[PDB]
Amino acid sequence: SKGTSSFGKKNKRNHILCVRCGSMSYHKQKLRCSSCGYPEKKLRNRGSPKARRRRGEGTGRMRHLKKVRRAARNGFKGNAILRALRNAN
Amino acid sequence: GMQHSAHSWGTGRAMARVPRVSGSGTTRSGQGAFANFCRKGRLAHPTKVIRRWQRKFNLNAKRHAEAMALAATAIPPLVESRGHRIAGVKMIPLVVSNSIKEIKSTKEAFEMLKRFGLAEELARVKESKCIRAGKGKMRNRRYVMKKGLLIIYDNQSDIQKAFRNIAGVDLACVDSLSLLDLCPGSHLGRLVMWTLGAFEKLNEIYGQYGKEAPLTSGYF
Amino acid sequence: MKHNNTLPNNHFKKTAIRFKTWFNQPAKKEKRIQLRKEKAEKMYPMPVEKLRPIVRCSSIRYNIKQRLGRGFTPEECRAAGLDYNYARTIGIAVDMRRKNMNKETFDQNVE
Amino acid sequence: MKFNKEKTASRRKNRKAHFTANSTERRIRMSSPLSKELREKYGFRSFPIRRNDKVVVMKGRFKGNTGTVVEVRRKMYKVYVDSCEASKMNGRKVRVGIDASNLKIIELYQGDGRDKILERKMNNRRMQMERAAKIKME
Amino acid sequence: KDKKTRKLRGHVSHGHGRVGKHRKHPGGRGKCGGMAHRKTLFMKYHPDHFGKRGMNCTHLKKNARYAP
RNA sequence: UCCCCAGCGAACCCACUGCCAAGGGAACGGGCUUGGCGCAGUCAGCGGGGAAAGAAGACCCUGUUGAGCUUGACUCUAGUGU
RNA sequence: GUGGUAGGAGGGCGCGCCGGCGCCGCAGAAGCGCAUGCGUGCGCAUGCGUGGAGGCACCCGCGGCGCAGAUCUUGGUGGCAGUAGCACACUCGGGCGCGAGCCCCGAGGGCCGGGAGACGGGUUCUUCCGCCAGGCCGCUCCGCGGAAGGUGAGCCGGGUCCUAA
RNA sequence: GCGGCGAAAGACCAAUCGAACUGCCUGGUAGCUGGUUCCCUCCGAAAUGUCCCGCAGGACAGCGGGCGCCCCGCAGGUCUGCC
RNA sequence: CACCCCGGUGGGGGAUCCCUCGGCCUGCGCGCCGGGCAAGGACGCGGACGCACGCGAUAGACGGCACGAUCCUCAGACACGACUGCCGGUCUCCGACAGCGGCGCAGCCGCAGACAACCCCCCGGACUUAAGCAUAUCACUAGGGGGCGGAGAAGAAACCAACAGGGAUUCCUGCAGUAGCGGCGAGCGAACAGGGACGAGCCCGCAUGGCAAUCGGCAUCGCCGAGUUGUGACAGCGCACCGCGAACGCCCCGGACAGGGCGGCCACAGAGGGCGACAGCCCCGUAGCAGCGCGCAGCGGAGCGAGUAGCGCUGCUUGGUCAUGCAGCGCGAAGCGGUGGUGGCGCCAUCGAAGGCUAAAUACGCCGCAGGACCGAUAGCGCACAAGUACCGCGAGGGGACGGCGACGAGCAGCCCGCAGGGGCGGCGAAAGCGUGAAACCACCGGGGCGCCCACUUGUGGGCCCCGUCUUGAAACACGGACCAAGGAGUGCAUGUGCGCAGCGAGUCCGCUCCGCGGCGCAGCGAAGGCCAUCGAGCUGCGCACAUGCGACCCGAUAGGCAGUGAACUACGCC
Ligand SMILES: [Mg+2]
Ligand SMILES: [Mg+2]
Ligand SMILES: [Mg+2]
Ligand SMILES: [Mg+2]
Ligand SMILES: [Mg+2]
Ligand SMILES: [Mg+2]
Ligand SMILES: [Mg+2]
Ligand SMILES: [Mg+2]
Ligand SMILES: [Mg+2]
Ligand SMILES: [Mg+2]
Ligand SMILES: [Mg+2]
Ligand SMILES: [Mg+2]
Ligand SMILES: [Mg+2]
Ligand SMILES: [Mg+2]
Ligand SMILES: [Mg+2]
Ligand SMILES: [Mg+2]
Ligand SMILES: [Mg+2]
Ligand SMILES: [Mg+2]
Ligand SMILES: [Mg+2]
Ligand SMILES: [Mg+2]
Ligand SMILES: [Mg+2]
Ligand SMILES: [Mg+2]
Ligand SMILES: [Mg+2]
Ligand SMILES: [Mg+2]
Ligand SMILES: [Mg+2]
Ligand SMILES: [Mg+2]
Ligand SMILES: [Mg+2]
Ligand SMILES: [Mg+2]
Ligand SMILES: [Mg+2]
Ligand SMILES: [Mg+2]
Ligand SMILES: [Mg+2]
Ligand SMILES: [Mg+2]
Ligand SMILES: [Mg+2]
Ligand SMILES: [Mg+2]
Ligand SMILES: [Mg+2]
Ligand SMILES: [Mg+2]
Ligand SMILES: [Mg+2]
Ligand SMILES: [Mg+2]
Ligand SMILES: [Mg+2]
Ligand SMILES: [Mg+2]
Ligand SMILES: [Mg+2]
Ligand SMILES: [Mg+2]
Ligand SMILES: [Mg+2]
Ligand SMILES: [Mg+2]
Ligand SMILES: [Mg+2]
Ligand SMILES: [Mg+2]
Ligand SMILES: [Mg+2]
Ligand SMILES: [Mg+2]
Ligand SMILES: [Mg+2]
Ligand SMILES: [Mg+2]
Ligand SMILES: [Mg+2]
Ligand SMILES: [Mg+2]
Ligand SMILES: [Mg+2]
Ligand SMILES: [Mg+2]
Ligand SMILES: [Mg+2]
Ligand SMILES: [Mg+2]
Ligand SMILES: [Mg+2]
Ligand SMILES: [Mg+2]
Ligand SMILES: [Mg+2]
Ligand SMILES: [Mg+2]
Ligand SMILES: [Mg+2]
Ligand SMILES: [Mg+2]
Ligand SMILES: [Mg+2]
Ligand SMILES: [Mg+2]
Ligand SMILES: [Mg+2]
Ligand SMILES: [Mg+2]
Ligand SMILES: [Mg+2]
Ligand SMILES: [Mg+2]
Ligand SMILES: [Zn+2]
Repeated sequence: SKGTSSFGKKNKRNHILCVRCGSMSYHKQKLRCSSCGYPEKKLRNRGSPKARRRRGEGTGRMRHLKKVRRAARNGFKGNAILRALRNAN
Repeated sequence: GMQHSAHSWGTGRAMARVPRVSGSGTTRSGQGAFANFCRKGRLAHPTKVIRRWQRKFNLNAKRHAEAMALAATAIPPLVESRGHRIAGVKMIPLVVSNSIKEIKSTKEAFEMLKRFGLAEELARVKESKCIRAGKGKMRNRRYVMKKGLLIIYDNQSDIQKAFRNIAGVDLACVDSLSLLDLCPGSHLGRLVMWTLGAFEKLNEIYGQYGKEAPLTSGYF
Repeated sequence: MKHNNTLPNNHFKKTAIRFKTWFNQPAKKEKRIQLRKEKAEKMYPMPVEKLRPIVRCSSIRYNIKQRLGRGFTPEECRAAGLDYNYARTIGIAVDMRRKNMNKETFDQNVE
Repeated sequence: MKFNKEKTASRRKNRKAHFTANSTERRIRMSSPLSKELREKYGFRSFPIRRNDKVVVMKGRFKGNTGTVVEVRRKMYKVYVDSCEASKMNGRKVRVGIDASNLKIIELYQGDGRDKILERKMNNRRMQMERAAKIKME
Repeated sequence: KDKKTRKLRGHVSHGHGRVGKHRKHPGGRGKCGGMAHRKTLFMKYHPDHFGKRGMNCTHLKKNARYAP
């Protein structure tokens, strides 16, 4: 009753895909992601010290940041076509 | 070892009271954590960087030991007792002139030490190069070789370039003698070749008997 | 505690106590020497130090001795023949809040 | 001694630099000494080995053989010389991989712009020897 | 010489007794109990620890009172 | 169902274990002492014993360890009111 | 003169690494196995076998430095035990096949749900090929393994509609 | 969640409820239980006194060991004598 | 026959040892996010492509420049540039809007979101210590909220002082575990100096009146706007920045020479790594070698700070004491005011609040670099491996395991048997055949039957209960222990004390720093006013023992708190 019989009724799925963080944590009734806190503007304060190691900055692709490290290393010379045009004048 | 949410499961579960790793579904789950006897546990009394790495020694007592380690180099029974092959060497203390600075190339410097009877000493050190016998060879200490000739010089006879590459030759300025050169391995009697500039400065750094040192303030 | 000893005054009860180790101390010294050399090379003829006055130390423990002050008063710079704003352009430090107290400290700094 | 603090004497970093060298560096690490007849002409000690280089083997089983380089493989660092071979079971002859340090170049290939690259190292060696001659002159 | 632990390897109850023990803090922490159960320690070795003596000087100045 | 077989094939538990009688012993022994016996080490039943296994006794006491709860406990406090 | 718990002390043995110093090693290092010897003892040395690249001794120095126990931790392995247990309404013939109680076909005898949607699953669907792995036995079978194929909307459902709490 | 909710059982609130679950403070504290790793050599106890919200604990004293220093006569004894 | 013990061979398992493209620690460097669409996510992208990693419809090298011949599993590509390196392009979609705000504003902009180590502001615990506990402590911490930057914050005295006076801030040393606070209990606890690092100073407001001399915008030398409720000022920057780098042969052993032997050679290079064993001379490297320029102009200067200061009350805070700071409320200033370790008043002394900016010394993770008396695959990060992966949880979250042939040249399928897996004769190789291969345990074989000790003529006799542990007392019908391997517990720091050792000694202490008249000692007593010896070896280091604070020998509570997540089970209510 309390255990094995009651697990047959667990066919609802409350936490669905979050559109911000992509974890299966967006609640349907609550309309809030339990992981990242969407749709609050700021990110939810992560519930563990390891949660930054899993989900924080640097754990993803860092598509813009890897470009701006490379430009900062070279001195922010920017677009190579426009670099020669500013140098001629 | 402390990166878990581990708790003791308590008594009553026929298992020891050590903290168990929380969660399920992995092999790490329910295993012991946090303890020094646990696998992947924190070692009890972890090592800290606030350990006192350096040791203080009184400066006057360190200066006496530098003086006594210097006197050990002047005793030919001590120098051959610590492994230096000093049969060919003229005197001990062997003092070379301040025209040592006119040697420009180390081929002429190796020839100069050869005609001082140090050829067997340098060859003993060069062939003694072997791989260290422990895990120190992993930690950037792969090769050990013996300690050979120490050359003490001063700033007016600077022979650093022409001599530093000869295997078995260490160079030390006379203004700063460490005991790591004078008794390497806590074994007195390092084979030391002096320049004339460094030798004549010894009565200035340490003074004479009963007198203060001129170059070292307040040393007797 | 057990025996005869001085009563313990060890203040490590706070778990928030930090430790400042000094492993950078030989390295900071070589950085400090390098910056001083680069300052001297940036101001090649000009001395790296300001000219600072000789002041007497404050309390009764220390008024037997003099030390090197912060800057000269503008009335000291005027008696020496200088405008204090001109005096800063040459390597003289100027202190606007020190009071010209007596003739002995005044005439020593003017000289 | 190495007095440059910015370069490693570390074994771990030197070993990682050898096995994760990129292809430009792996070409340089696969250099081979020249003969004395090549060193009187070119002057430099060694040069990176290439296909169609004549080579005498200096160490190993094939020591003393001469042959052309037929294959260089930068990953696993192996030069395959013509007439340094071993058969498989099915009679197929396989070239045996020799390290470039065990090969000495007898005749340098000069076809695909390599004569430019040899002369660039030769001239920079000649120019740098002129500067060191003037500095020791002064 | 080496530490005492290097000799106590092999003996149960490292140096602290089987019937007694090395427990965590019997008696309390610090110098507590100076009027209750360590009163014999304070009557013997620090009989002037407790109480007040004399006129307080809020911020005694060392350099002003310097007179060696 | 068991039992017997082909194939498949665990767990509990495990200081070490020939069996009794009395004695002594931490005052109820498988081992000690003194006696009585049994030992080819197999199959099936069985529940006398192993003070059988479960579970760091839930009873009780102790702890200057708690928590739930109460009020004429102590010290405070939201609320109401002035 | 000689016992010894708690306990204190001394001197050594052993381990990782350090500064030295004597050396050894592809003519075989460490490690390991079995022997022999030394040693009151911690332990040490050798022989043979294995091993295939490092190591030893001593003096120094640093220490995460010695285990039978902690319902210790982790890993491995036993006994228990070929035991408990696991299909026991099917039967006969035929087929493919190396191989058949279970796969296929025919017959006989029985039994009970079956077929559509949702949620949930997500390719399990279907075809071809397979299997010496998985299926509480076996399999030629399969919700398994491999390769493919398949989901077509103005009218079905949702959105491009409406509001409920 | 010192919150819900309860035709009231302290029931139920994800196999958890007389205050859920997660992470942290936190290696909470424990006068309590368990364990605490080489050898030989030298010596070797106490389970008593006083006090303590003290009675499963401490501190002091006693006893053990180690380290010393100093040349002062020393004794768990008998004898004699007096209380 | 079984059983047990010992050995041999074979299993079994993965200890040991050796290795290590990993970790850890320290130092240094960098310190650069975002509507130009960030962090993160989703989905796609390879000829054969799952994972990983890369990437964005220009989707598995697009361009420029440099490099210069391979990449590779197949197929192929390639001097019309392979493989690479550096930089730049392209860069889907979700994710920063009910947006908010500035500027006369045809319009142009900004804020949001990330980062959470360092730093600033606000909010703010409890465990804990006090042997209970309530104030105290933990702690003005953890934690939560907000906000920056490469540092931040602070900062040019309404300061310190009491002198013969010093002179921003920050940091170090030091004052000092001191004055002081404190159930005056536990405990807590600064400041001026002195020495040092570093140094740097400035500004708005009350600016002309013979004319706003000032600024913003534009479609621009002219409009429009701001503005008289008042606008107004230039001294600092930039570029360049290499390619080369010495020196070895023979013999022996071996699968192979980097080994051994002999003989040389180079070295401003004998750091390190690779190479078939241990290489200065085989290779990569290593030592070594290279700079500069361009700028700085003018016109006000006594301006001054109010619902403040202060006082009263309250709450918090602090070492701050008849109040240190902060806030709220009531009261509410002055031309003189503030302050003087903090009762009032008076003196004297010293400063000028209620406006603003300010380098440097200081702090610090990611990351990069370099090191190390660190760890060496149960260790070291959780991860040396398709690791925050597999996997689990509704969710917040939780979170592993797993390293090794060789010269990367060979290592095969010839024959017989089997449906096959395979077996046997073979095959390759120095050997191993994804290093070594311990123990538990197992198969077979061989030998032997006490579990141990003693004795000897080896099977007899004699002696032995089960270890650990707590206990008055354990073989106990006390508890823990199936076995084996590996791991596994008095440590670190601070401050003391004692002892030993060491240097110097009325002195002593290098290590903050570029240079301690700083500490302690040479003499104490008292609450103090005051008194002052008839007098005394210390200082510093090293080592041990011990005490205390810290996680404190290791492991262990029930609890308490802070911040979060769940009504898919279940409870009720509504549609
Ligand atoms: Mg339901
Ligand atoms: Mg729901
Ligand atoms: Mg670990
Ligand atoms: Mg070793
Ligand atoms: Mg014990
Ligand atoms: Mg003890
Ligand atoms: Mg007791
Ligand atoms: Mg009392
Ligand atoms: Mg059967
Ligand atoms: Mg009986
Ligand atoms: Mg009997
Ligand atoms: Mg039976
Ligand atoms: Mg029974
Ligand atoms: Mg109990
Ligand atoms: Mg009590
Ligand atoms: Mg004895
Ligand atoms: Mg003992
Ligand atoms: Mg060893
Ligand atoms: Mg040994
Ligand atoms: Mg340990
Ligand atoms: Mg063990
Ligand atoms: Mg034990
Ligand atoms: Mg089993
Ligand atoms: Mg059966
Ligand atoms: Mg049936
Ligand atoms: Mg259906
Ligand atoms: Mg199907
Ligand atoms: Mg099958
Ligand atoms: Mg009831
Ligand atoms: Mg429930
Ligand atoms: Mg602990
Ligand atoms: Mg005795
Ligand atoms: Mg008693
Ligand atoms: Mg007890
Ligand atoms: Mg005592
Ligand atoms: Mg056996
Ligand atoms: Mg393993
Ligand atoms: Mg770092
Ligand atoms: Mg983008
Ligand atoms: Mg391209
Ligand atoms: Mg923000
Ligand atoms: Mg704590
Ligand atoms: Mg308490
Ligand atoms: Mg307590
Ligand atoms: Mg309590
Ligand atoms: Mg920034
Ligand atoms: Mg600032
Ligand atoms: Mg405090
Ligand atoms: Mg103005
Ligand atoms: Mg070279
Ligand atoms: Mg006010
Ligand atoms: Mg005044
Ligand atoms: Mg005062
Ligand atoms: Mg101001
Ligand atoms: Mg291992
Ligand atoms: Mg690991
Ligand atoms: Mg569950
Ligand atoms: Mg193997
Ligand atoms: Mg006892
Ligand atoms: Mg009892
Ligand atoms: Mg016992
Ligand atoms: Mg009994
Ligand atoms: Mg048991
Ligand atoms: Mg062990
Ligand atoms: Mg301690
Ligand atoms: Mg705990
Ligand atoms: Mg409480
Ligand atoms: Mg809460
Ligand atoms: Zn989300």
